Amino acid sequence: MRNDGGFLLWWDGLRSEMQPIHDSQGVFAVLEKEVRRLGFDYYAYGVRHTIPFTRPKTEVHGTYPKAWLERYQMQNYGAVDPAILNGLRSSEMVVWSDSLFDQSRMLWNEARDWGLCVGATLPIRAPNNLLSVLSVARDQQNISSFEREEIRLRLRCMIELLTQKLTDLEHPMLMSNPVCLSHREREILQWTADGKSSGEIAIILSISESTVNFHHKNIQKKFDAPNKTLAAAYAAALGLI
Amino acid sequence: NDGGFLLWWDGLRSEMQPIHDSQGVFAVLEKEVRRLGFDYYAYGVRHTIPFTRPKTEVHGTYPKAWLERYQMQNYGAVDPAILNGLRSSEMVVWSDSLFDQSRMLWNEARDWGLCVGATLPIRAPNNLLSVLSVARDQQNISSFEREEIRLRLRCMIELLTQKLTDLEHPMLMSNPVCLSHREREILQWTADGKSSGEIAIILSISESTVNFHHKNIQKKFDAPNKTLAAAYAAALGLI
Amino acid sequence: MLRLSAPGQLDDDLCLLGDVQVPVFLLRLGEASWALVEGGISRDAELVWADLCRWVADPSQVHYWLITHKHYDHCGLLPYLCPRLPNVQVLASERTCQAWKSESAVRVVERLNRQLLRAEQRLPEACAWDALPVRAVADGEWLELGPRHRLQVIEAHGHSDDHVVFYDVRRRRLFCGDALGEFDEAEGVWRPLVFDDMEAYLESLERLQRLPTLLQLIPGHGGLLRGRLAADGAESAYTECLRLCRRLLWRQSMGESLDELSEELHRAWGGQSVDFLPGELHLGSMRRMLEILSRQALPLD
Amino acid sequence: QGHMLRLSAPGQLDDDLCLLGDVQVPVFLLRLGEASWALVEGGISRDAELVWADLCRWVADPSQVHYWLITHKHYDHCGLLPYLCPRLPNVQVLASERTCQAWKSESAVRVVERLNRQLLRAEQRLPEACAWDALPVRAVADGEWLELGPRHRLQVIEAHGHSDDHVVFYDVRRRRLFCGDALGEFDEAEGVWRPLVFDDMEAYLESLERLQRLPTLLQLIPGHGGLLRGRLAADGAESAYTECLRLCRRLLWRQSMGESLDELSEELHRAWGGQSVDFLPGELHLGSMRRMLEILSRQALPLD
Ligand SMILES: CCCC(=O)N[C@H]1CCOC1=O
Ligand SMILES: CCCC(=O)N[C@H]1CCOC1=O
Ligand SMILES: [Fe+3]
Ligand SMILES: [Fe+3]
Ligand SMILES: [Fe+3]
Ligand SMILES: [Fe+3]
Repeated sequence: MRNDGGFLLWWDGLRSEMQPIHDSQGVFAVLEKEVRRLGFDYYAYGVRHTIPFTRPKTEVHGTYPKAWLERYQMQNYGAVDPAILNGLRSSEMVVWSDSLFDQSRMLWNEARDWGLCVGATLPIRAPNNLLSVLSVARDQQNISSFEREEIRLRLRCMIELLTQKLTDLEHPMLMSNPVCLSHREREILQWTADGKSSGEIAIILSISESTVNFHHKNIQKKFDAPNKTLAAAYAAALGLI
Repeated sequence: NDGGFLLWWDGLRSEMQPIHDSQGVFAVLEKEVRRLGFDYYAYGVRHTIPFTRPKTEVHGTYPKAWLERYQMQNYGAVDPAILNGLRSSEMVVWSDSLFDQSRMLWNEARDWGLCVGATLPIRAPNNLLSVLSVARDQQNISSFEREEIRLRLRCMIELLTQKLTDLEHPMLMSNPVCLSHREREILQWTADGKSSGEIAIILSISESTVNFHHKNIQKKFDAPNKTLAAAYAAALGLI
Repeated sequence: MLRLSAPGQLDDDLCLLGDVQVPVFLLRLGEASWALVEGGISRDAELVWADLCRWVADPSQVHYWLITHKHYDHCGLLPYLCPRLPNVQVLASERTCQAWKSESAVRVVERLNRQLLRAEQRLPEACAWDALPVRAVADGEWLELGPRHRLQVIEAHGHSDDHVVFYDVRRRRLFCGDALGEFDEAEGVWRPLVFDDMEAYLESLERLQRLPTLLQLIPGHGGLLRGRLAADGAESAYTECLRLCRRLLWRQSMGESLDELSEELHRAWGGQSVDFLPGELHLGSMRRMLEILSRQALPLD
Repeated sequence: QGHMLRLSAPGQLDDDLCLLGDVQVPVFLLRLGEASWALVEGGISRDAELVWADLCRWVADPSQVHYWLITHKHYDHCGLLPYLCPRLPNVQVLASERTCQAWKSESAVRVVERLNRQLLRAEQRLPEACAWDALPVRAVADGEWLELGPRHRLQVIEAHGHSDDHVVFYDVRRRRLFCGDALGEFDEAEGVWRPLVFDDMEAYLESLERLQRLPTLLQLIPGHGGLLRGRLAADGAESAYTECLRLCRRLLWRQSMGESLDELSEELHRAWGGQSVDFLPGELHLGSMRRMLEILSRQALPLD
């Protein structure tokens, strides 16, 4: 590499610098280096899962003050944090602003107290329907528009490559829930999630109904589910069917 | 002072925001595609349901006969360039190895001159799979242009999906279903494995009311049971 | 090397005809189809037709002639060679054609071209200006010149009120004329040539930065540039234009006149364009550029 | 005050800032309070008796000089310390740990002493001097806040590149930046920056990058030439970056034609050396040109 001569040079340098990395800590380290190269003090990377639908998991990892992470998870501010929730509705970057936080005033006041006075947040959706988010923050300088665009671009590149490398390294934060379905079980679940009954699946797949119900039992066992509704819903949410 | 690419980005944004009709958006897309050096482009939207026969709508500038053939043989189902987006967000350069599983599609596309090309996937904020392809006939993709392209295509598909959603295009539209907070919360609980009685207990209402709400939801989804309703709601990002 | 500079074939498809100072460019669209770019001067027709003979077997297969703008060093061959390529469509911006239609502009161009002949050279045949095979083109118009030549036109006002440039998208090759300036052969940087409007000049350089990364950059003087020089050509031209702006404004803040820097710039630069530009006109053009800059430059506090 | 864009005259420069000595190698004086003062830049040795005189016009007591900020180790920015610190009992010299330890390395102090001793006026009589390792020094770090005075809170910023120890001082209240040679030598005749890369070009450019990010500057004070103001000081860092890359391109082009480093060194000397004849022997200026050209040829990005 990340250098000066052109943006494409920085892109290729970042790629080559990140290719040999076999440890997630070093990946985050390169990310932090480039973030500070951009001009901000702290950064953060958040993963919002789709389930449980009532209380969806929102994991976070970054370089905000650890006391702020204590408070953030203690009061579970991550549930209704506008910077993250924007990604459910837009592919655009979000620059932190008072108007944005009119809904969650306590979180914004506490973040300002911890120095997170200026910042921005970029969301993206992984190909497995996860909501990944990359936030940057500093204390004293507001974001101008030209820097807004510069950031938007560089952060997009960085979060894309980061999610790619973290999927390649099978990080626990992104692993969500490791579940593998067999071809037979996956197609049976595809048919069930389309509304077909056990007997209709038995007819279609040219197998017995006892076999189909035993496959349902196995599938429920994998999802730790009590019935087929939970299994089908979580599979649809996780992109397994 | 931070890259001449920013000039192109801001120019594209300024050119595409004042447009209030999708025709002009696609026209600007073709403008930039041809400016890069390719002949044709395409934009595809793969929906998540039906899981067995997923909808794959398309709009672009390939020969109309080739699209007729494409939909006739439902190539949208097992098109590798599209299916890459289900498991990866990285760009795909067209190559024989990519099409070894669907050789007929690749052979016919080559017959149509679509000999060189690439396809970039992205996930809309509504669990839809959008994809942007570019293609030419005679010149293979060089390396530095490979990366430059990749970046430009990423930017363009991002802004295109944004502007088309803002323009409420039918290709991006999905099955229109609206749930109230109460019924949506009931479905959230059901899709989490709760039974009728457990939901009635939690929401402090009767079980007859909960089963009547289940009937309402299935009636809207044209569903035979609650499994289909829950699965389609999860797939559509409604819960 | 890093700079190509010689008459003849540039790459697998193109040729540079005539003088590298006032060169013409030849596109081989197909087996039996050719096109031209830049109108050059009258002083080089005697070199044109001949050196052309080495590459083209039949002159009748020239179908297009592209002109960047109306300056004498990029247009003065219409009387010389146009009559003998009957199936040729000159393609030019409305400004350029209308200038060709005016008597005063053609008189200026004819005088400036006459100022460059040799005491032995005799003038070949000539034709009229309003009788040219002209066709108006527009900004962004796509020229399907050949099966492997799809070039787009881009309006690059600034150096003049009509300058336009051509981008081959397939080879990422940009013919820019003077919109970027005069390439310094000794130092490797750009010399601004703002002779009409500075804001239009800078905005044109911007719009050109929006193109894909360039592999080949072809101005009106010097030849062809490859590698980094072609990539950041517009960026560097913009930077050097602003550098000259700053120099002029600083010198003016110390109580110095435009004449000072005009004479200095003549001394330091005119040596490059002595073969195709009377020195007095070089000084006058330096002064014109400095006046435009002093008029449109951003002040200081 | 003044309408001008560059203040280059000994005397008062601002409500709290004065320039002392020769404008070529100035020493800047800050009034922290009624009886508290601070110095910036170390200047050259032969100006000792001059600076002192000027200093005494402003400060009624030398004991009120409490701090002395130094940018880097080069001879032309710390030659006054050994001669004038004995007269400033209450002074703390503030410099980077690399600079502070340089004042301990026999060889570096010998180089400093030789180069400063070579710039005397015929029969100049140096005043007594104290040891370099005896100076009242307190090392500083990157990003430290120096609580000089109630209305003087200056931040330290690492500006490596020009040297392996260069640092700069940002008075954030007044958006004032003492930048030393981190941007280079200002061309008084043309209004542009002359790159002064004498250690590492990557670090030089990265430091100029980081400095571009500071709040818009109102006062830009390099080690030579005085004080810049207005738009000239606002975009100083970006302009230095641009001029450095311009010289890079020029060097690379001249090499693509088959030139040597020393040809362009001679050219750059003939074009620039005239400004620093009073405080820099010509041979050392030519050597610095050759060294910067070496570093640029090594670390510049080729053209292929
Ligand atoms: C996952 C990203 C969340 C994030 O950046 N939150 C910021 C917003 C303001 O205070 C915070 O903690
Ligand atoms: C949705 C777009 C998919 C696409 O353009 N695929 C390409 C691969 C080769 O022939 C095609 O049709
Ligand atoms: Fe011209
Ligand atoms: Fe010209
Ligand atoms: Fe120095
Ligand atoms: Fe110095």
